[PDB]
Amino acid sequence: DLEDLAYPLLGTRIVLDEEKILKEGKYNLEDMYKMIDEYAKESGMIKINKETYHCKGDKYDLGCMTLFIYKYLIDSEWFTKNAKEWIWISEKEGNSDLISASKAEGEGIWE
Amino acid sequence: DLEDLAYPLLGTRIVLDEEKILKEGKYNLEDMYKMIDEYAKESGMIKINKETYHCKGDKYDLGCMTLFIYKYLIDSEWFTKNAKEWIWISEKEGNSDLISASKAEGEGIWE
Amino acid sequence: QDPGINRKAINFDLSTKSLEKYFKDTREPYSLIKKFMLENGFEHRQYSGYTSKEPINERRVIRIINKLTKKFTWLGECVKEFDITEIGEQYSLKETIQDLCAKDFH
Amino acid sequence: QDPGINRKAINFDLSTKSLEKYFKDTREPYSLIKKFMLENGFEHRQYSGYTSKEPINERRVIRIINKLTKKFTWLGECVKEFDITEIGEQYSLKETIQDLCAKDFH
Repeated sequence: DLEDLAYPLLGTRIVLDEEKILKEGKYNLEDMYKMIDEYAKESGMIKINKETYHCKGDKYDLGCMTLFIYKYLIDSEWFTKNAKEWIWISEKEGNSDLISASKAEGEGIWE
Repeated sequence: DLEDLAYPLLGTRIVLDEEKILKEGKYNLEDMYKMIDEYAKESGMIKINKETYHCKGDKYDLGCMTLFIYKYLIDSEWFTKNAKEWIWISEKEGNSDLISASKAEGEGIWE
Repeated sequence: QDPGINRKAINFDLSTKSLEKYFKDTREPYSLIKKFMLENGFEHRQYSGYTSKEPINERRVIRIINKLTKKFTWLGECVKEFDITEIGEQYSLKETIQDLCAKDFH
Repeated sequence: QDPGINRKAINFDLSTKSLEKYFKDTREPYSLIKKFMLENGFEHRQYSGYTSKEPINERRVIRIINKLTKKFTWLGECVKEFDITEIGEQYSLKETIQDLCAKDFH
């Protein structure tokens, strides 16, 4: 019906350090993005563009964000060591820097 | 501290039918306003002006509105029969016509 | 509809000692309130409290509480707490918590 | 502070049959969670659930729930419901209900 249709946006913006990735030759850049896409799929996230993923906007939004950020990505060492920018996007509450927050909280391996 | 200080406005606008009150000579107009003021006092409401009362803006707002509107005023026959306009004011939810709503709900005596 | 109007939660706590004055089986008053609440647009949670099925404005909520207190005047004698809270959004984590405890990734 | 950030309510329901697998006294797990919640900025209600003492954003809430599920991995086995709700405003009606049942006006 006319109700329950408009949840506030939750999502994330991701920018890999492509320069570091190629210069180091450790990983293949294209498979990093495919691994991120697979994570978004099994967490229930919608891919907006190369950098941006959004929740569907229903009662499972927080759970999808819990899996994508704090189960899959944060414990992916190839991801956290090669990320130039990582943003938690919340329309209602404002955005925040996930790299600076995770280093201060001890989440993930960054160096 | 810096939190819990800004509740949304709840209140009411009251306009008596002063023309009807004098032409009928049943009640004294000045004591009607004094009776309304006394109601606002024992309900915990703040008088803004002759027509307007507001809650204090804390966790007891709804209870104060319950007493002022739905205990004292609505069961005051001298009030409901001589009211030209009666508005429930809610900053967050919008305003509504208390006279039309109360006639449809069977609250108070209007004729 | 009107985005300013939220769903409402009603939560309360009654004194068992005071309820025993009016009911030999103190489970009845909770059943009586449960029936009234479901009649007036609220549903009981599998945890505790009454959540409005649809959004409901504050005026209509307090009319329902007025109606409730006129119906069961022993409420004033027995109430220990009684709160109305505006619900902003409600999120389900059951399946997420099940997912986290799967130890399938590392 | 930041008006977009609300207080949070946490409400859940656990299976007693599943909890009996892990605890001989099924009251202990509720006491364990109660202690963890009070350590992490929540307080238990006199009705049911954990309300955050201060406003807390969604990122920090889900980190607390992650922390909780890593601490008590039997939560995934026993959880029947587990909800986070945004609290918009909370109003107290105890005294008002006592006032209404005073029959001093008409």
